[PDB]
Amino acid sequence: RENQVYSPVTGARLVAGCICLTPDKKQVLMITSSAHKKRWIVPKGGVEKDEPNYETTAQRETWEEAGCIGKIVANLGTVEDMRPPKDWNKDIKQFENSRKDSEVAKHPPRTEFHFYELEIENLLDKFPECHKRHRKLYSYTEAKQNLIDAKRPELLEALNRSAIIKD
Ligand SMILES: O=C(N[C@@H]1[C@@H](OP(=O)(O)O)[C@H](OP(=O)(O)O)[C@H](OP(=O)(O)O)[C@H](OP(=O)(O)O)[C@H]1OP(=O)(O)O)C(F)(F)P(=O)(O)O
Repeated sequence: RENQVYSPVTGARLVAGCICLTPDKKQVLMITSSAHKKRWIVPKGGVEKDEPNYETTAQRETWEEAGCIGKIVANLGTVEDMRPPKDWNKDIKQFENSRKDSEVAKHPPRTEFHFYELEIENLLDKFPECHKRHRKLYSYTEAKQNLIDAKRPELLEALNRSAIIKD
């Protein structure tokens, strides 16, 4: 349902999510993608027209997707989905090359993400996507591998800005 919010500049879809950390900050909560059952990502979703701030969207999506309750302790700023469009696959032009580097052909981001760090206060056995997804705690190293395996570097950037212990 086209009830979603878009950047008036880049036309990118506005999304908010949470890097949910344990009190000791050794672990982060990850959910499984709905589409790709074996891919581990973090809670996030489209801002809706009613929502007065990114924090609202973020805490709602952390409930709906992960049955997680906690307090936002930090704004992790923005990261972007810079994945090229679908039609890119079989186009005549695909890359733009410099004398000292190579890059993908210029395009607007799919998604603009506003991330917060949440400290987990409770996890509930029942939530709206109870049976549609799985959820579990992971150390930094496992989370990092999960997000590379999911092909979501931008979610790893958001994770890297968090106070999660990397040691
Ligand atoms: O399908 C896409 N993105 C969808 C998200 O998939 P992932 O972010 O997991 O890759 C999905 O997230 P989950 O269902 O796995 O949780 C949810 O994105 P969102 O939760 O960040 O909004 C959904 O949105 P909805 O289906 O509307 O909930 C998004 O696709 P669209 O938002 O429909 O474009 C894509 F970007 F077009 P693609 O390149 O992955 O094909």
